[PDB]
Amino acid sequence: PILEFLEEWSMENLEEISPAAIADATKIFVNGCWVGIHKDPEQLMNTLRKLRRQMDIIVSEVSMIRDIREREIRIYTDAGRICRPLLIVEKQKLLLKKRHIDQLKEREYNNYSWQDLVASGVVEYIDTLEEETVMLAMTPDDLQEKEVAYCSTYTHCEIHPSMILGVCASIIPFPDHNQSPRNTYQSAMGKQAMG
Amino acid sequence: TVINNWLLIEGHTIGIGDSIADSKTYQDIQNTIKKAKQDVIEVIEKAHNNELEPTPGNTLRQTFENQVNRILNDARDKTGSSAQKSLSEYNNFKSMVVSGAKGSKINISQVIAVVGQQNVEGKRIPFGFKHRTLPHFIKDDYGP
Amino acid sequence: LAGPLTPPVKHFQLKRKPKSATLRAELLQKSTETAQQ
Amino acid sequence: VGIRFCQECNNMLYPKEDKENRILLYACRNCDYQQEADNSCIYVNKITHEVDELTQIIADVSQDPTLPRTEDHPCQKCGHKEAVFFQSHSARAEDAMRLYYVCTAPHCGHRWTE
Amino acid sequence: KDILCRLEHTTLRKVTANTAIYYDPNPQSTVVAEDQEWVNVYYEMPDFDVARISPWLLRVELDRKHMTDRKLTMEQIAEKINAGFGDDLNCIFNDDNAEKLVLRIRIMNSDDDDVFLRCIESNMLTDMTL
Amino acid sequence: GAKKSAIGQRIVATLPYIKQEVPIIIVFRALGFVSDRDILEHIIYDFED
Amino acid sequence: NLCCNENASELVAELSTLYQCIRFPVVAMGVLKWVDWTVSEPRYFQLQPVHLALLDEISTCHQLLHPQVLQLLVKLFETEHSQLDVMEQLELKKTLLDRMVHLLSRGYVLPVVSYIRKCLEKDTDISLIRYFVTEVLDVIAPPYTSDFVQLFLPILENDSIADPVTEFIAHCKSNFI
Amino acid sequence: QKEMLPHVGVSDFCETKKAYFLGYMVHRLLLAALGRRELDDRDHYGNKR
Ligand SMILES: [Zn+2]
Ligand SMILES: [Zn+2]
Repeated sequence: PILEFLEEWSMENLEEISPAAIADATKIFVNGCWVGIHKDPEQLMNTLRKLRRQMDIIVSEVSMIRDIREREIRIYTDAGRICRPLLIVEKQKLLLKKRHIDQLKEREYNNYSWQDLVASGVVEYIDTLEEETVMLAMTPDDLQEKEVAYCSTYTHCEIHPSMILGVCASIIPFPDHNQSPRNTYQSAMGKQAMG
Repeated sequence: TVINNWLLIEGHTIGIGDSIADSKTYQDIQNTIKKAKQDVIEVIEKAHNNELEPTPGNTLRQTFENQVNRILNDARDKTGSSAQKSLSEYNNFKSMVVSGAKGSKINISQVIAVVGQQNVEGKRIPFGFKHRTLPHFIKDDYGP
Repeated sequence: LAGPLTPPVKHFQLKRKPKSATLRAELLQKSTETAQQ
Repeated sequence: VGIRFCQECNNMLYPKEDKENRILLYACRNCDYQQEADNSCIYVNKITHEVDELTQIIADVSQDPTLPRTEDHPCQKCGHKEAVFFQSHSARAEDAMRLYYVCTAPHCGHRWTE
Repeated sequence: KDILCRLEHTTLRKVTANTAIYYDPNPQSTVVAEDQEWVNVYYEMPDFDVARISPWLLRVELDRKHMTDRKLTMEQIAEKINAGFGDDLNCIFNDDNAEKLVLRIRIMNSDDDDVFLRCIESNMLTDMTL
Repeated sequence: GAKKSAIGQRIVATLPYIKQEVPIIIVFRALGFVSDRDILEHIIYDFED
Repeated sequence: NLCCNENASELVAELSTLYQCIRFPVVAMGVLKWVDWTVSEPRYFQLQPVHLALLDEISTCHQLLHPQVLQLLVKLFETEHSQLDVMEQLELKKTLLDRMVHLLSRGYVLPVVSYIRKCLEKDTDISLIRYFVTEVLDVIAPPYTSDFVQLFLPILENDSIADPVTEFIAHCKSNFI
Repeated sequence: QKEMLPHVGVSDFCETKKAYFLGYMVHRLLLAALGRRELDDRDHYGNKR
C-alpha cells in the first residue's frame, strides 16, 4: 500500500528516469529497496506523517526517516524494529488537550481507549532510527514553555521519563538517588525475591 | 570485644540529617555551578568563533576538551571542599571517613553536593546519535 | 610634600613602543563593543 | 582536472603525448579515438585537502527541527533574522569548530561561515 | 626542540602541500608563468636538459609552516631526493623565499614515461625520509 | 610493487558463493553496462565533483 | 564594585573605566593587590591574559609602583604549576617576561636585568632568557649608559644563538668598554 | 541474477535496479572514503532487529 501511495504521488521510478537528475532529487527507500526519487521531500514527509497519524494507508508501526544531509527518505515496515509512543508537539504546544484526558477518565462505560489516542494522531510510535530525526521534549510543563529558549522547535514530547526504566527496575523507589550499580544489583535481586 | 561492648553504650548510625548542609552551603554550591556553566559557555563560544587557539601538539578538539574537563574538575573539587567545610563534628559521614573504615571524601562530595562528571573510556559521553548524546539536546552541543 | 619629581633616567630611545599599547587599543575597542550591548 | 569519456564508446580518455607536435592528446583505448587535450596537467590532489564545507552544505538543512537556530546573525541576501548554525563535523576535520550558518528563509538558502 | 626535530620521522607527505603532474614538454617556456619566472632564473643555467629531459613536469608545492617547524630548507630536501634517486630525477627548485615552496621534477636524460611519475610521487610521499 | 601503489586504491567485491573477490566495473559489465560513463552515472550522480 | 562582583566576566567591559580609575595612584595600588591575590591563587589559569594588561597599565602610569609589580612578577615567575602543561607553563613565563619587558620600557631597567642575570647564573631554562634578550633587543635603540651595559652585557656571552644583536655588540664594544 | 541482491528482485529487468543499488553502495563507500558522510556503528541500535 505504501508503494501504491507513492505511485499515486509524484514518485519517480528508477527505470523511468535519466540518471542525471538523481543528484537534484532525494532518494526513496522502502525496507532497504531503492524504489525511486522525489523532488520535494518535505511535502512527502508531511503527507506521510499526516497519513500515519490518521492511519489511512500506513499502520502506526511503519517508521519514516528523512536524512537531509544525504537527501534520503528511508521507510521501514518490516518486523523486528522497536518503537515507543511519544506525544506530538506543534507550534511548541501539545496536541493532547484536556478533553482527551476527560475521555480517558471515563474509559469503562465509554469504550474510549488508547487506540482512539492513536487514531486521533496525538500519540505516535517512534523507533530508534526515527528518533535521530526528532527534537524531543522531556516534560511539557517547562521545556516547551517560553523561556530563554534552549530550543524553539520541539516535534515530540515524552509521556513520562520514568518509562525508560525496566519491568523489574521500575519497582525501585527513588532510583535516581542511588549509585547505578546498586540499581543493577536490585534489578538482578528482585527476580530472586520470595513472594 | 571491648570496643563493641562500649559501642553499645555509645552507638553509631547514619541518617538523612547527616546528609544535610546549610542553606548557605547549597547556595554557594549553586553559585559555583552557575559560574562553571557560564565559563564552559564562554569556552564553547570562543571555539565556535575560532578564537580558541590550540595548544602545541594538540588539535583544537583536544585543547577544548582539556579546557572544559579541567573546568569541570576544579568546579567539582571546589564544591567538594565547600561541602567538607559544612560538615559538623557529629556527622556520621565524617565519622566514617575520618576513621577511614568506609567511604572517602569523594563519596561525601558526591552524596551532598555534586555527583560529578561521568566518563566512558576516559572521555565524556559520546554522540550515540548523529551529533547528539540524546534526542533531548540540540545538534552540535558540547555543554556539561 | 616631596617637591617636584625627578623624571626617569633615560637610557635609550624607543624607536617603537611595546605592543602593550596595541593590546590597550584592542582591549579598548572590545570594551567599546561591550558598551554597545 | 577535467575528466572526459570517449565520444565513441564512453570509456575513459587517457592523456598521451605526441612527440611530433608536443601537445597533450586525450586518447581513448580499445577504440583508438583521439582528442585535443588542453589542460597541460593530468592530475592534481591537494594533500592539504582543506576543502570548503559550503560545497557540501545543503540548504535543505534549514528544515531540520534538531539543529540550533540563532536570531542574532541576519542573512546577506534578505536579512532574515533566524539562521540555523552548526558544525560541519566531517572527516578531514575535528580541528575546525567554526559555525556554518544557513539562512532559514524559504527559497533563500544563503550559506556562510564565520 | 631542535634535537626533538632531528628525531621525529619526517617524510615528503608531512611537509608537502600539493602536487601536480603538469605536462610541459618544453623546459624553456613552462606551462605555468608562476613556474616560468624562477625557471628562467634557474634554466638560465641549461643543465642536464641540454642532452635531453623528460617531457613531463612534476610540480610540488610545500607548506612553509611545516618547513619552519621542522627547521628544513628546500636545498637539503633536494639533496636527500638526489641521494635517493641519482641521476634518475632532475630536481629544479625555486628560491626558498617565495609564498609557495615549489619544486619541479623531471626524469634523467638517459631515459612507463607518465605513470612512472605517479610511481615516483607515490613512493616519495611516504617512504622517503627527510 | 611500484605500480599498484602508483595508480592508487582499488575497490573489490566478495560475492556470495565466490571465494575470490572481483573488481566492481567487472560486475557492472556483467550486468550489461559497457559504457563507463553509464557505469559512473550509476555511481557518481553528478560529474562536477 | 568591579573587584568584588566576581561574576567578573564583565571585566572586558569595565576596562576603560578601570584604566581611568587606575589614573588615581591609590586605586592602582588597590588593583595591584587585588590582581596579586587573584593570580596568586592556585588554578587561576584556565583562560587564553587580562590582569597582566592591568599590571602593564599600572607600570605605565606610576613609576613609583615599579618595584611592587616586579616583586609580584618574579613571584609568579618562580611559582611552579602542576596542572598546566609544560609548554603552557613555558608560554605563561614568556608572557610574564613580556610584562617584564614592558616594565623595563618605563626606565626600571637595572633591577629587572639584575634579577634576570641572577636567575640565569643562580635554574630557569636558557630559552626563556634568550627570548627575553630578544625582546629587549627588539625595541632598544642607541645611545646607552654605563650601568645598563654593565648589567646587560655580561649576560650576553653565555649563549651564541640569535641583526640588532651584532649591532648592539658593535656599539657597546666600540663605545662602552 | 538470484544469489546477489535477492531483496531487490530476481526478475529480468530488475538487473537495472540492482545495478543502481550497487552503484549506491559503492557511492556511499566513496563518501566514507572522502568522509562526506560518517562511518556507521555496529552498536547503533537502529541497525538491529
Ligand atoms: Zn568511447
Ligand atoms: Zn537569506
